[PDB]
Amino acid sequence: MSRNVDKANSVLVRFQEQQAESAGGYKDYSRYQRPRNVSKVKSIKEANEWKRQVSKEIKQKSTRIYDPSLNEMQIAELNDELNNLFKEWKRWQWHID
Amino acid sequence: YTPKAEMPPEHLRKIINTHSDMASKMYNTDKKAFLGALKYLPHAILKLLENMPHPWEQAKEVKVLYHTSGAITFVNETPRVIEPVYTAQWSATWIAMRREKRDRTHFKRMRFPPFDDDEPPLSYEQHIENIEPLDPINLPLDSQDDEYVKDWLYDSRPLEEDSKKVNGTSYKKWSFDLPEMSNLYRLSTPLRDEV
Amino acid sequence: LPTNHNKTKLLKSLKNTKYFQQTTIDWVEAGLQLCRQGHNMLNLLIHRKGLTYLHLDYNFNLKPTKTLTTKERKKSRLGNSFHLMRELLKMMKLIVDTHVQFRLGNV
Amino acid sequence: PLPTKAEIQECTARTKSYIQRLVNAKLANSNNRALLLNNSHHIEVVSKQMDPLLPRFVGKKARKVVAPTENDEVVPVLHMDDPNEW
Amino acid sequence: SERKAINKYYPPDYNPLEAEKLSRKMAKKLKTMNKSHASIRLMTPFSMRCLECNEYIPKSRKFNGKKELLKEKYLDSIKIYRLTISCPRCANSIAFRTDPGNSDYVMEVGGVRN
Amino acid sequence: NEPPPNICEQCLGDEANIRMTKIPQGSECKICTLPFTLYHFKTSKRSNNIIKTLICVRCATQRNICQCCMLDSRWHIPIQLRDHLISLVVMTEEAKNDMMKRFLSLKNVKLGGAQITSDPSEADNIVDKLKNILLSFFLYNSIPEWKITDTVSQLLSLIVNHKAKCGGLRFQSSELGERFVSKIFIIPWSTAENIKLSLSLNKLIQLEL
Amino acid sequence: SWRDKSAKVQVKESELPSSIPAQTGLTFNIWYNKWSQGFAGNTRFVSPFALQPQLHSGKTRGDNDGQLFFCLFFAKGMCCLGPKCEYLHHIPDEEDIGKLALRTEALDCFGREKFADYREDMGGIGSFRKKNKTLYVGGIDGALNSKHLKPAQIESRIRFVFSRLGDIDRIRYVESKNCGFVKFKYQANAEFAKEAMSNQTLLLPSDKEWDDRREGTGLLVKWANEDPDPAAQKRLQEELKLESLNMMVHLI
Amino acid sequence: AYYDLELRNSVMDDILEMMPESIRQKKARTILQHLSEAWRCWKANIPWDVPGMP
RNA sequence: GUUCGCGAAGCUUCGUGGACAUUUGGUCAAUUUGAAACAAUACAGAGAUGAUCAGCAGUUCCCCUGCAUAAGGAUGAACCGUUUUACAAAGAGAUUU
RNA sequence: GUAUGUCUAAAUGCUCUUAUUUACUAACAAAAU
Ligand SMILES: [Mg+2]
Ligand SMILES: [Zn+2]
Ligand SMILES: [Zn+2]
Repeated sequence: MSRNVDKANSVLVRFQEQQAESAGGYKDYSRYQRPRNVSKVKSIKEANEWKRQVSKEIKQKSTRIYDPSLNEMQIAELNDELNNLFKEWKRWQWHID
Repeated sequence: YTPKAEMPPEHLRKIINTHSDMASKMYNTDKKAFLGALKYLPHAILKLLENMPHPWEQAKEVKVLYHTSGAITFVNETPRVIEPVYTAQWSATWIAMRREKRDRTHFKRMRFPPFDDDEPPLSYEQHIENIEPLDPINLPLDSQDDEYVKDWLYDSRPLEEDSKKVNGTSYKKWSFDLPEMSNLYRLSTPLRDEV
Repeated sequence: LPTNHNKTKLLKSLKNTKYFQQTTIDWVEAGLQLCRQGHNMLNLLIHRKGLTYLHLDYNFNLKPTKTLTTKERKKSRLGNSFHLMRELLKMMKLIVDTHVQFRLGNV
Repeated sequence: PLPTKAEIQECTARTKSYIQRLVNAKLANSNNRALLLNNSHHIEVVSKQMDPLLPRFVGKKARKVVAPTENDEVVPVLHMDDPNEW
Repeated sequence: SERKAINKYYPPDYNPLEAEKLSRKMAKKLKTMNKSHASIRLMTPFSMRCLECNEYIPKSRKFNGKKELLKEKYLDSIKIYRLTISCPRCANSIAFRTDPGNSDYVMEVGGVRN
Repeated sequence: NEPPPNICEQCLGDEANIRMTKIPQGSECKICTLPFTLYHFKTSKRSNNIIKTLICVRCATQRNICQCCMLDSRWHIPIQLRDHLISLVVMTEEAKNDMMKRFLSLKNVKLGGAQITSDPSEADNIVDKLKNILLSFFLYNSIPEWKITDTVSQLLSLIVNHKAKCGGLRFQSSELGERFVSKIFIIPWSTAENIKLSLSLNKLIQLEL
Repeated sequence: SWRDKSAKVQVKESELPSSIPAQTGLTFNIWYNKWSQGFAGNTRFVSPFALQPQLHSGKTRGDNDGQLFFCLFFAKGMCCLGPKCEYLHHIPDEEDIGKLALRTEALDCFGREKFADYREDMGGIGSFRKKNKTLYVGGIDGALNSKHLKPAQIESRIRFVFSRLGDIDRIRYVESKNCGFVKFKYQANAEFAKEAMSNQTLLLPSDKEWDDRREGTGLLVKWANEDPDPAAQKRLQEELKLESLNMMVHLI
Repeated sequence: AYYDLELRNSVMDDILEMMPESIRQKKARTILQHLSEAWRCWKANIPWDVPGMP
């Protein structure tokens, strides 16, 4: 399990995380992938967390896309990615509450 | 100047118990104290070990200093003995052990460690209340041969306080009569085996 | 050949303060206290160091919770002092543990 | 003149006292074992015995400190008075 | 605390099978482990030119690549891998495949061998 | 070697004997964050709460202040105020930085103004100069509510916006109000024209944002 | 009138004063009392208690003995000592302020060292360098559980909470910034208010979201960075001048 | 390494002592380089003869 | 409360003068706001030199682990950039007084 | 010797597959009769 990722997703760590989730309510919304279809999330806190995560992602995307080699295609691709992120964020701002 | 106040053990116990689940802004300084105490923890260990109750002793009471924070606890007394008496005691214990060995088909040797790595060592308050600690190692005596020594031989302070045979409770010097000495010598035949 | 000068032993100095007070205690009790106090010390120090992922058994055998990333490992390599202390504590526990057992009807 | 014997002795005493004092202070500082007035008003200073477990010198924490030179008076740096070879 | 650590501490209630099951349940949800292009450190055997900026990355030069499994194996039961690299100057994704028929590699829309 | 503590007369107390303990490198000074000896005294034996010194002697010297009060050694005024007065007749800029503050502390210049306060010559002169220099109901028509409240009390919840200038006092009792009216700055129930205009303007301003 | 109003206080009994931390992290660090090995959680949670001062405020063990400093816990609204508390339980009156006005430079009304530099977030116990009586209120969205209220209503609510807590100088709610500036007469009073209203809900019993006030995040009450717009500045300057004049008068 | 450093320092000091200079810091580096070269030559058994060297 | 004396009622009880003992503890007050770190996600990613790699130092208003004046930390951290004047002498041509 | 750095506002249970590993790390060391 060299290079840290393996360590992170080693069974023991996972178990610990699960335990934390069970007792006290420590989740790491960084750690899990954000769900595709909203309205399968009855809790508000979770939703908020997800929204926050997406915002963070968007910010990250923004930070990188103004790099100096602007003509490279990665940046262009991200522009679409950025849009997608924005859309997701908007969706997360649903009007149930 | 004026000596230390002999505190109650109860207070000490209470102090100890308080600093188990210690995680408030209350006792910030107690944690610091605890940290500091590592300095003297080996000393403490040495002390406690030194005071180990000998096999002729059910349970030794012992002098104790302790930081009011509850950070460290030193056994304070340094265990001195009447050398010949001590030797005699040891010999007796040895004899007893031998007898036990002779007796027993299998001798139930301890498992180590004695408590589990998960299980946190029981507080002393679970077994103060428990029944009289089972009998210790002291051999079967006789009135004819070992007439003099038997009464005190297996006592915590090998010779009693307030007697003319030792200095006193400080237990710093001893003077014996002949017959007791002789008895001791007889007892010590295993260990003192010298040319 | 020993110290000509030094009368002042460690305990005496401590006594001379107000922060220590003294009781008479059963030796097993004292041992137990030491075990507990010692354990606390080792945990407290460890937590201060930041490494919260090296968990102490109550038997004093220290070992890690997860498998530590390399940075964490670097942070949390305790040295020849701390380990020695731990070992000493363990030894104490073992003798103290045996006496506790004896006291209890177990042995 | 080579300095007066008495004077020399005095100097030695001064420095000896001072250096000794300094050494003592240093020793005190090391963590191993072994009256006043303000304005007109008189005031008694004390030193309380802190607990021997807590850090002796709780103030200090191995801080970096840049100091100013503070040289107000100006040093006179006085002096006197083929380039292709050198 | 030390790289050759014999036994990692477990909680007093740790049903190992149960724990494993739990992990599995929380592996589909997991971000890492449920993805492709897992990282790797590799030296470059081909010694090739980055097709965008013509940066001549030579033999044995070390990179933090991404190894990914190619689903279409060679023959039957011997896998082949895509090994992504970046050129030092321009950030163009070079990669290569390991077709073991010739005991060597194949370039994959990254650069050219020379 | 150590210099002495600079504690003021009002700081320290009113008595002819005080006992204090010195704690060498006790705490870090609040200004400089640099170890120094804490003096802490109890004023009167039995009067609760200690008075620990919060700053290093050097820093005190620089600012010319009580090591407890944080006030001018001479005039017993907050550093700003004392300095401000001097300026009126230049002020100190404590540099709020991890490293730089320490450096500043170690400098020995008497920062700014402190010199004037220290010397009888200069402080006195400054003082002289200063002397010379010296020698329910809505409510309409700036001043604080604690004054308004006081006024109301004298006359005998009290809302007041300032952008509006529209103070709606609500005693919630017909007795208090009817006493308030008889016992007596426009004050109706729930250059007059000019005032009205101004009020209107204020209201408009309030309402545009 | 707290003296003759009551003696007793007993705000939150020592059975239930507080649980110690709230689980961020995986493991609990014994030395810091803060969860470690992870940081996911906005952390600020709403106070379970509050200062209803008219009910609570009373004589203390401190009042009799002549304590200067007021009870932080009382302010927060959770002083389990109550009548046997050594710190004072009432809203800081003028006389009290006057009495501790010597010390009020170096330390707060709670008897705890004011710092030289402000905290970067202006978050707690103000500096001794800059005297202040002026509190930033924030997180009013969060403190009201994202309720669609009128700004005016919010302002009123703020006034209600803060007037009770101390003699007000002046208050401003702002729609654009989404905040509530408050200014007090006395710094001590302001400090007390801050202590009280840290992590407090602005909601009332009559509101429909009373039972879920705990689940939100409380008021973010902090110190006020001075208002830049010019009239305010001018006013401040005038005040300063007045103060200076007063000082001069005192001197001569 | 330490020894080498010390030697270098000594050499620099000697050179400073030797003759006048203006902006000598730059020249120090050059001197060091020269010394290094000389050492290398010695190691190799090349004669270290440079014409400009006074 | 102990008590050693005096004065009233029936050695017992009240009323008194003394002697004995005499100022603890806090640099701290219990949850967010007086400052712990790892971790995680994302993104890149490894000293010279063409490449790969060892070790040693050095500067610092950077530290960590280490009992350490061992040793170890990405070659432990940042150093790889900016870089126009103690600036004069000689010759030639041009506009202004 | 398992490097590193920036980046962070305050669906539920179910079972079935194994005589393995898309395994990762290379700082560590390098010869014949
Ligand atoms: Mg290396
Ligand atoms: Zn003062
Ligand atoms: Zn209280």
